[PDB]
Amino acid sequence: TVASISSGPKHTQKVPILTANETGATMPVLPSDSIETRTTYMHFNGSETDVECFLGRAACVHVTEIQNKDATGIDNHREAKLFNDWKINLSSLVQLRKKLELFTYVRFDSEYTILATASQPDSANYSSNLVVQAMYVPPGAPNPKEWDDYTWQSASNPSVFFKVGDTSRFSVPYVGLASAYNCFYDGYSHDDAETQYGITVLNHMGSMAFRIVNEHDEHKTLVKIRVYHRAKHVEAWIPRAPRALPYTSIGRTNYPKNTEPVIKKRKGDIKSY
Amino acid sequence: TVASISSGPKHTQKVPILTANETGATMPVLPSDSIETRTTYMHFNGSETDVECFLGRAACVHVTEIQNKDATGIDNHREAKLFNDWKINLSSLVQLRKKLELFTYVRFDSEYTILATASQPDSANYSSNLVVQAMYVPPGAPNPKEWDDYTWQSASNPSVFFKVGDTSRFSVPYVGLASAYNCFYDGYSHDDAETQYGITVLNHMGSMAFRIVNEHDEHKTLVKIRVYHRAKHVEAWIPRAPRALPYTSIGRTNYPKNTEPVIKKRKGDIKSY
Amino acid sequence: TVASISSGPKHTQKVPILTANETGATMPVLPSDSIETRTTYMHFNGSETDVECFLGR
Amino acid sequence: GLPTTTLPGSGQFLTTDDRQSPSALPNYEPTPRIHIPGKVHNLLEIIQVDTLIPMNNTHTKDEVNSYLIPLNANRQNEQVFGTNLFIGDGVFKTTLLGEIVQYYTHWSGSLRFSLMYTGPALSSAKLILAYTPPGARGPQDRREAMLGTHVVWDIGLQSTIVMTIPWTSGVQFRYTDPDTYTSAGFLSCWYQTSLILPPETTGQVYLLSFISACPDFKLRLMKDTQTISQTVALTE
Amino acid sequence: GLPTTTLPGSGQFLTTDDRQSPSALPNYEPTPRIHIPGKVHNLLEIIQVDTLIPMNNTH
Amino acid sequence: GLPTTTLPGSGQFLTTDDRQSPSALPNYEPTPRIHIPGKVHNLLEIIQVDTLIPMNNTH
Amino acid sequence: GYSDRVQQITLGNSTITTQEAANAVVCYAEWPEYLPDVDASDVNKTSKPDTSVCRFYTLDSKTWTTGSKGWCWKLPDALKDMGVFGQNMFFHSLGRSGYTVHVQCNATKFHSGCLLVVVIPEHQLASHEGGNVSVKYTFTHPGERGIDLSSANEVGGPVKDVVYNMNGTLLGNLLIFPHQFINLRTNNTATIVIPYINSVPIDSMTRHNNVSLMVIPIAPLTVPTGATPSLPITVTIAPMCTEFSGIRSKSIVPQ
Amino acid sequence: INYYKDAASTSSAGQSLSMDPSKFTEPVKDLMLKGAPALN
Amino acid sequence: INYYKDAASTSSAGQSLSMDPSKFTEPVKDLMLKGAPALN
Amino acid sequence: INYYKDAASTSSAGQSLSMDPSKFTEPVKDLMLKGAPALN
Ligand SMILES: Cc1cc(CCCCCOc2c(Cl)cc(C3=NCCO3)cc2Cl)on1
Ligand SMILES: Cc1cc(CCCCCOc2c(Cl)cc(C3=NCCO3)cc2Cl)on1
Repeated sequence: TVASISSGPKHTQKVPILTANETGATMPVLPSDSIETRTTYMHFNGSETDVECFLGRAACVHVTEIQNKDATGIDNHREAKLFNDWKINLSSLVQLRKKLELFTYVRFDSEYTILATASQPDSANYSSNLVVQAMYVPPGAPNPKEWDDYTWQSASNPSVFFKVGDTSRFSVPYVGLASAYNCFYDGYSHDDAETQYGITVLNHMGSMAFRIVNEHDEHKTLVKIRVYHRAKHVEAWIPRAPRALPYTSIGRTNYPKNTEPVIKKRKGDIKSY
Repeated sequence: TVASISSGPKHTQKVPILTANETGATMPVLPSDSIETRTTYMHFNGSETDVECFLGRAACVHVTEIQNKDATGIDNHREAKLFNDWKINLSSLVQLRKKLELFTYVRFDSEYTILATASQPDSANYSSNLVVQAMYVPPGAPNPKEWDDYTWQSASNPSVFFKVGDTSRFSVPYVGLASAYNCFYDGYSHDDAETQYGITVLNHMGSMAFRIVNEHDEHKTLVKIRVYHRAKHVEAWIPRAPRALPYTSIGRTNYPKNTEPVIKKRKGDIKSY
Repeated sequence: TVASISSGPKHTQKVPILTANETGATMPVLPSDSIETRTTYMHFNGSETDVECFLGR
Repeated sequence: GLPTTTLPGSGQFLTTDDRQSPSALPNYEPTPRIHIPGKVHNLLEIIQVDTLIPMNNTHTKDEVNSYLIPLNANRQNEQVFGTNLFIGDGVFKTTLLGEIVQYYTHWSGSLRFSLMYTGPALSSAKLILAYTPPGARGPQDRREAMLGTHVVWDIGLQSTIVMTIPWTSGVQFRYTDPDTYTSAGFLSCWYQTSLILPPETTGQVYLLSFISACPDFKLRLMKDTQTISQTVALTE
Repeated sequence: GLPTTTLPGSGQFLTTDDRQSPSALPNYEPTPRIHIPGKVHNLLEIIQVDTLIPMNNTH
Repeated sequence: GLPTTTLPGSGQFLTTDDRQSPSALPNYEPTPRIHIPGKVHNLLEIIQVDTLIPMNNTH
Repeated sequence: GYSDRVQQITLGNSTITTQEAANAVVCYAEWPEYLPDVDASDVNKTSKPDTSVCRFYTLDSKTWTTGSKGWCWKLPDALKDMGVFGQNMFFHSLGRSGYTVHVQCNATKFHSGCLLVVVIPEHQLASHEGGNVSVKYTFTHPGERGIDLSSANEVGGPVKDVVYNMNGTLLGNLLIFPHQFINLRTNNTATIVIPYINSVPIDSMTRHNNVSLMVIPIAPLTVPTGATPSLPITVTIAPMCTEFSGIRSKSIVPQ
Repeated sequence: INYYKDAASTSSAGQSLSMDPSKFTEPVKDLMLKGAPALN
Repeated sequence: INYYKDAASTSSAGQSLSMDPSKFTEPVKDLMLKGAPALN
Repeated sequence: INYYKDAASTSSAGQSLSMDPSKFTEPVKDLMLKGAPALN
């Protein structure tokens, strides 16, 4: 492939460099339309800018935490982090968010990796070996109330059991309702006068729930869960302007008030170098 | 495959929507018999509603517990949970039970996964590493009396040895006496006037027995066993009405007295939306 | 493989059920030598009684 | 010795994975299968059989009576019953259809709603059933109702009428647990002319109503049902 | 039983590796794709559209 | 190095499984078999020989 | 001029005519047939009394009144005493059978009411006590009398609550079982042909009933003005393709 | 590839792709045609 | 070699090697030739 | 596939499928036919 062809002096009536940008086109002008060039080859394919590659590496999408401790006398397991949940969403963390929001609709399978590490902030004789249980409560499913409920039975709910310190991994098809995931949605659930606005109304795919299978030892053990997400088989439509201001909420476009100028002011003139 | 064909106005003597339900049939009426439709395709196969898929994921069927402790002076190992047993049955937990009872007779191979985690509720210097031994005492076999009996020799009894925190897995053919497992049985063992009633008399396939191989350390260690069961190679006959009331017993159909209305009462009229 | 063949009434001079055990043999008598039977198949091979299986765990 | 590397996920137990395992009972021979009528292969086979809907939900303890929709002689213009179409909740919820839908997260497809009339043979009636697609309110009078999917039913020799709720939707799947964006409409029924009883006859007559799914139907993404739970393991 | 040896790196999680995984939802059927104008395949496709430069940065 | 994943059950010992193992005595030559009357192949062969029943159990 | 409506069933030495039928149901779309060899296990030749057992027995009549809750019969129990069918039953170790069930209820064009006639394979009943109380033998072997769902709880008997099918499932879903309605305005009989359904090729006829036939009023009976407020319901049932095997001494069963 | 000798040890079965609701939805003895009168 | 049955479980996709910026860079209704005048 | 060199290291043997009880059930010198008299 040639990156530049050889081109010499020109004295024409045919001027490729004068255009009318009002038309909305970006005319494909090249170095050889306005200087004299020599042949050179590309030596490159643009492999690593493919959208599959761009969205295809694992990104941290969520960090939660649960603890193993005596539940005796706990009136609210959920509240004691005897077990937590993550109401599946990819808008939490902004690193992967900005990347995704470069497009309007996106379609992909997900591969999740879940790393779990334990901490024992206060005096323990040892490090126990705990087994985590991650179960996906599809919307319209009995939500775990306790840490050893009947829900954890998950007889129809896909669940994975792995050891703390270890990692769990699996992949999920694209479980979108539509033909693709809406990165943006300028509409509402229904024609109400108070109903929410955005995608937060469209992206209601239940939540994930973690818990430690093991009973309690004499000390307490903090287990912190990190969920990583990798898109595989990516398809993206309609590019948009990149995010400039900071994010404030999962699912709304809102930016913070009295934010700071995002364009760097010159130290000098327009004329400055 | 078409999900709907195109159909237009009708003014006939041939009315597919008038039927006689007294006959016991559900006549196969479609949208296109009563409105004007356009062609649309199915795009779907009904893969995930196959009975193999429906009964084919692991469900928790049993949680038991045994402990490792000094048996010195224990007059009844079984009673000290020096070792326990599970009198194999799939009616214990109701999550997988309701699913199975959607059919009358069911035939399948079983794949068991056994997760074992340890707990040390009171002061230990460390976490020991225990090895569990799960042996299936077929009915008419010497039942373990102690925790280091001659029975544990299991020279003809299939047994598996795995580490606590780890998982054990294997699969078993369908060991039913008949051509299929009876989900229901409206009969008795014999023509007696006091003999039990149900399947609890039909499903007598012995019990499973767990124990910790390791001797006792200075502290005590609680090991809690969870048995998961996955049906593979499923065959199901005669669908029945789903279970509406709560369950009270393994193997009988009995529901609790002064149960609550299972049909949600309207907040409003018959006419209400 | 048939487990039992069909067999009907008998009024013979040929009695397979009378033997002399003093000989040391176990004569291969079947249900169909003394009652009327219907055909049935074995559906079974005797796999799990092979000595390799019996001593092999 | 062949060199290997283990990946993330090694040793995990995923209740939904499907792999081979050693048989604990090597060489065992299962009982022969004999023939049994009734084999089921897909849950899609059974949700096409219709079952009764406790439409008359207005009672206070479960009773045979909540299956009966009453009809009054001589009323004109008025409304017989109304319900939204959240097949995973409300009237639908205990029906076989409702009961299976609840094992899945998403559904799509047409529904078949039929009414069988049980009044004396010498009576007569004309009813209108109307399906209102998502976007409008439950109709408030027949005029409103008759502008959407509807069937004038003439009660005759042929005892049942089968109304289809054709799949009307932007999004190709709806959630089985009630959700707004994903909502499916309303179903109402009104007198078209009115029920008329013969002489020597009196009182209320009832309609029985059934629901089953058209062959159109799709259910996906299995999950656990809110319809069953427990607090301690059961014993014998 | 086939003899194996595990190499350095076993058990690591590299966010950039690309391998197979079990599907949590065996047999599930995704929604059909419909046509949508605008598909992007390479970031190289979009950086050829011109956009305005805040050249007058002096504010 | 070929990528692998280990499944649930790894490391378990099931007394009924049937796999290959290294021989501790590589290259050893067993004694030749000679003929011996009486070989049994199936327990089904022997349960067809009749034996006496202590029917008069009353002692 | 054949209508779905008129029918004749002749079986043995007995015939039934209905002039107001609503087709007939054949459970699971299969018609009763004898036991094939490929499915056989017991080596005994079986006995097929044919026409002496495969005829129509009419059980004693019931009375539908405005307060009726429904009735339940078990098979082969209901026939335990009918002619030679019953003798064969007590005298062989094993037996097998399919049936034609014909439920009859006629009224006039001024009555209203609708019965559900359903056959439930393996209908294991529940104890009204809850817990794991069993249902004694006698209680699940009512004989030709059947069980009257509007009778009182008894001790050791089953629960008789209709909206729960006597087992923890809702009346509304019984429609998944082969069934037919009798709607006075349409119908006057219900006919169901039952093939033999079991997990074994042949079984005991006394320790296990393999179907319960259930007749349940759903739309209450409403008679014309100053009519007597009740109608009789009659059940006639015929064993079909019956086979008995393992003859001997004659079973003795509780009570 | 099966690594094991017994059939019980193989993975899940593969979709019936059988599907025939008529034993449940139309178990009537005389065939009913949609469009023709239910009761003649 | 796929070891798994479902398509979601396969590794990353492979390069589009599609690449056609004209839907974005030249969505004009009447075709513009470089070198010819923009507005005639 | 055997991974090992020695025969002892291979898995269990496979069913004789030999089966001949006559060495045990009928070791008589002169052949006895069922149905013919035992002692002539
Ligand atoms: C846009 C966009 C895309 C997504 C991803 C939605 C996630 C779908 C559900 O994914 C899971 C499934 Cl199918 C299973 C499990 C799981 N099974 C066993 C343990 O976890 C977890 C998740 Cl997040 O969210 N917003
Ligand atoms: C219905 C129905 C089906 C079942 C399942 C019965 C289980 C049969 C026996 O299964 C086992 C076998 Cl064959 C072996 C082992 C075992 N071998 C080594 C460790 O455990 C465990 C079980 Cl549950 O119960 N009710």
